[PDB]
Amino acid sequence: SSTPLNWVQGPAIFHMLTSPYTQDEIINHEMNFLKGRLLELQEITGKKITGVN
Amino acid sequence: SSKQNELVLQGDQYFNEDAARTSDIYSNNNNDRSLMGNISLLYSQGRL
Amino acid sequence: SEKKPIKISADFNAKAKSLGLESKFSNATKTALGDPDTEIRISARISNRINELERLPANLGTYSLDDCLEFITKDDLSSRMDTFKIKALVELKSLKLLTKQKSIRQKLINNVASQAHHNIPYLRDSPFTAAAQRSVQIR
Amino acid sequence: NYEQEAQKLEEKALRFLAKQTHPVIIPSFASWFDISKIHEIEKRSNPDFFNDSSRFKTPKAYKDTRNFIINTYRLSPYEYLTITAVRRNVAMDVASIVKIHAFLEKWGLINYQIDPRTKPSLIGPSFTGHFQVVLDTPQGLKPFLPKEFPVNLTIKKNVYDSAQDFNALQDESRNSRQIHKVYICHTCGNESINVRYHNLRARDTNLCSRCFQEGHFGANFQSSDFIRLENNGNSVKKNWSDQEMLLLLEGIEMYEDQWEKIADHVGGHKRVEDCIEKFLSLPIEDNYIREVV
Amino acid sequence: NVKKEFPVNLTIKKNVYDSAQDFNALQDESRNSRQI
Amino acid sequence: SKLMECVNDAVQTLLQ
Amino acid sequence: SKLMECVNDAVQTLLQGDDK
Amino acid sequence: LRDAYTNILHIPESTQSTTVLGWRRSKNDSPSDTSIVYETVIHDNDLNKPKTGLSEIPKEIYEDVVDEDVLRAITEQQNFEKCNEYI
Amino acid sequence: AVFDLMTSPFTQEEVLIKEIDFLKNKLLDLQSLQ
Amino acid sequence: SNIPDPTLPPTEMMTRFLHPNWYALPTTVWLKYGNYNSWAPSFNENGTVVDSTTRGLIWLERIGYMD
Amino acid sequence: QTNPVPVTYPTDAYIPTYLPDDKVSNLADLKKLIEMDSRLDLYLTR
Amino acid sequence: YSLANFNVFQSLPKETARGVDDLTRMEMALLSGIPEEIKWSLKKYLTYSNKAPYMISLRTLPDLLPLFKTFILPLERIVEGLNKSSICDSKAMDSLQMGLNALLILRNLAQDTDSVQILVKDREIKSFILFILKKFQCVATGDNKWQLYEGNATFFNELTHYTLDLMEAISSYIAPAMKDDHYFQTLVSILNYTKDRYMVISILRSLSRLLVRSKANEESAADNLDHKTLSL
Ligand SMILES: [Zn+2]
Repeated sequence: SSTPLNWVQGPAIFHMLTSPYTQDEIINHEMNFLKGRLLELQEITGKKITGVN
Repeated sequence: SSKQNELVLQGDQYFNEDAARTSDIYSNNNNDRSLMGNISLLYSQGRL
Repeated sequence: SEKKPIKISADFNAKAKSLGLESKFSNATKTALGDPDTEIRISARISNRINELERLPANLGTYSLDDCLEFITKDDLSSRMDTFKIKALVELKSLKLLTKQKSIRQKLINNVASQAHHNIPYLRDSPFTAAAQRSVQIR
Repeated sequence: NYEQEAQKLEEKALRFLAKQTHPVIIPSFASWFDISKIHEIEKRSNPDFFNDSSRFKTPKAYKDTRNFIINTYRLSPYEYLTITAVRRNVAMDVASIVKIHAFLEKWGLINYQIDPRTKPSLIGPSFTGHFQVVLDTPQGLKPFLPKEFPVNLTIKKNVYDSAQDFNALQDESRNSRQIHKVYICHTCGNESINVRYHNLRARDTNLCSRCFQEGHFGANFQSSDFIRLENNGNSVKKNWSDQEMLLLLEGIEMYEDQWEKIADHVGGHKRVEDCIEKFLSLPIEDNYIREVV
Repeated sequence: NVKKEFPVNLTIKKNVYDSAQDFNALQDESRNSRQI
Repeated sequence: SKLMECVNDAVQTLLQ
Repeated sequence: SKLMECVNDAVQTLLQGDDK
Repeated sequence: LRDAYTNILHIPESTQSTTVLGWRRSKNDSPSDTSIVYETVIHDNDLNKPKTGLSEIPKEIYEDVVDEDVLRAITEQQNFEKCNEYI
Repeated sequence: AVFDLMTSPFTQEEVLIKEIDFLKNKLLDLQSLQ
Repeated sequence: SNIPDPTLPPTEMMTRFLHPNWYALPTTVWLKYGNYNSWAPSFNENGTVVDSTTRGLIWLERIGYMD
Repeated sequence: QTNPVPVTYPTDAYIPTYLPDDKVSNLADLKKLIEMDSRLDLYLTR
Repeated sequence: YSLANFNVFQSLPKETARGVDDLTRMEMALLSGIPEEIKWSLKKYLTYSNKAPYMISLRTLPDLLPLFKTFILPLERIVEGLNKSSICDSKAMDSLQMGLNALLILRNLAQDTDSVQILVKDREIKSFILFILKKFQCVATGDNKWQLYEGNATFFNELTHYTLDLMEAISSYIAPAMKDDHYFQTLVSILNYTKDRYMVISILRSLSRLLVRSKANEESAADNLDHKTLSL
């Protein structure tokens, strides 16, 4: 292979049980998911984040 | 368009606690088996 | 009969009804199992049946009338002594596991409804569902 | 006359027919492919065999080579089918062999590496019917005839109950009573034969017929605490007896959500999906709902 | 390119109006004073 | 019944 | 809602003909 | 003959069949009888008449020098082969 | 959450860093919305 | 088992069930700029399922003629 | 106020431009009146 | 019990146990032509463009834009044929929806620097944007040539929005706009017509970005701004 590739376990994609098509419930559950995933990844990596609330 | 809209308007009739509480829609004798056929997958995903 | 059989007016509830679409503007239909009275009545009937089943004797053998060909000699065991006992037990236990069946049924129904717009073709292919699913993914 | 002709023809056709043993799995996007036809995707990805440029590159040669490769792979789908073997068997220029092999490998038509013991099985819309794949009659097997003579024979048949049976290539013939189960009396070590006396209170201890006749159980149990069940009796698919339904209900009562243990408590000869379905479609409450309304 | 109903186990149930016609196994030996 | 009668009468008046 | 089935059949018969 | 490069049997291609003439589908005897009956079938429309390459000769060769009967026979043979390529 | 095995000329570390950046910006935007 | 008795409430299944066919799709917004601001963008239709005039016709049929 | 206060009733509507100009002869007057109303609004608000 | 219980089968990698990485699956599915695979892959690509656009950037994955163009140009033909009832069949509706999904994917990707840099260097996409803008101008000025059939308005609506977003992005890369520029005229017509607010703000940004490096004495696009637009 002229371009060496790697096996990359990709990023977690947000998946809600009931998709309500409006932005209110979506934004609530999405903020929760974002904070949770940021915490998980900060635990995985040797780094820190700013603005996590 | 009329055929498609009529098909769409008949997509939620067996969701009224009458079809849900009686054993009709769960029976295999239904020619269309779009409800029970999912079981296997739903079991493999653990949600069920 | 002779004249126009529709006679549309400015009500939109008689107009919609005269053309077929009457319940198609209400959220959910009307059913009978939604009142607490019928629920109390059904529960009363179920409790009565369970009472009657539990007041049965344990030693509930059955003489099957086909034991003639099985020449039982007062020491052998009839191969059909437990047929009414098995049916009584099956009915009793099935009546006692009603809520479990209800829970599993509602789990199945919810998990198959939430994916209507993704698994059912004539719902997934309408321009409105496609437009909505696109509108959600607007970056 | 013609009856014996068709009979010998069926005999010969069945003798020289490739019997499938392993299942073949291809990814879903490779569903346009037919072994006997050529698709537009194949003509776009291989323009040299069809643009009439050379004489060594004809559509017949391409089709013969790719059919050789496909058959060779399908006959033993566990191996890898290296390029060198094909090149030793086929008589094309190595560049064309390599291009065809790479094209067939990209679309997963050959050398599609999975581990199929980690994925569920589903049911497509097209299902539950008789499917007759009609393939041309082989030459060199037609009769020697020194009026018409049509032929619509049927060579071999296979029946399946579920889609999982279809994928695993398991026919009802051997699947029916493949293996067995052993029960042991709770009092004497001897195994119970053809019948066991299940304890309705212990729900784990079964007794011999003799140890039940003679009252060799505990002194706190009465004879009314036991029930007679069969062992070797397996019911034909989609037929639940009363004993099996009782065992299913007992299993659900004991192991509430552990459906593997439940399906094993029934006797093991029924898959978990059948247990879940049978428990779901059960008119437990219909009579009372109907009489109140 | 039918409604299968839950079994009506009639042999198990008891007579509602005149319970003096049930099988002797289902009757209650308490109306003829035979309990004790 | 009468519905088919009315519909066919309307169609015939339309086509004539 | 039964009238509309007859109406749809009438429209289909209209589409069948040529000089209609 | 078992070949060793691929570790696979080789039988004369004549004994094997060539193509697949589509499929056939039907239904079970009773509803809810969710079973699959997979089975193979061979089809031999007019096994008496052999097939030749006559479906390949262009019209611009045999035409204009032929008897009417021979032309009808040619057309019959070509149509016969083309129809035998169907189900 | 769903994880999809993929392939790219990057490494796991750079991909995780890019995910951190994108998720941080997205959370900041969602917070600024309210 | 932990399974309750079948006579204990609740006993209904679809008490809080919502089919996707009623999920309140997005539509126009109908902003309001003061009283004498007529040269002003009245709508905001970015991720709508149906355009402005059709939403207005729906409102007219169902609400505007309720009286 | 710094935002236009989303409301529940329709606040405006387009005027259709696909009508035949020959048959409908009072669209020009309506558009002239709309322009004059806009001008009056501008003048007052300024 | 099973032939998998050989020592040879104890060393299998974890990368192939599923069969194909999802990126490859989506690419091949788009390459096939089967409609079901097309729809599945387009939904997945849209989700990725919305929630992880760095994994499918048009730079790291070349030959991604050609597929979207193949899905987008028939949309141009359809939109030209959109002035009458012409979506009678289900294949037409499917092609239209595939075009709309590909267009939304393109816009979501164009929200990034590398992707929009790759998009600008493409005559087909710019010509399509110009075509849609000229159709919008024809709707806005009320021309009798092409009159939108209201039964299709919904579709057109969505279309327009996506196009404008795209324009906004590429508006930074056509910065000095000359005198007879069609983009500027289309945008000023739409600005004088529309009553949307998102649209007005997008058009204002696009116009302010098409006047970055322009001279006052030299003849530029700023001479296409009559007193009506400035007064507005
Ligand atoms: Zn024993």
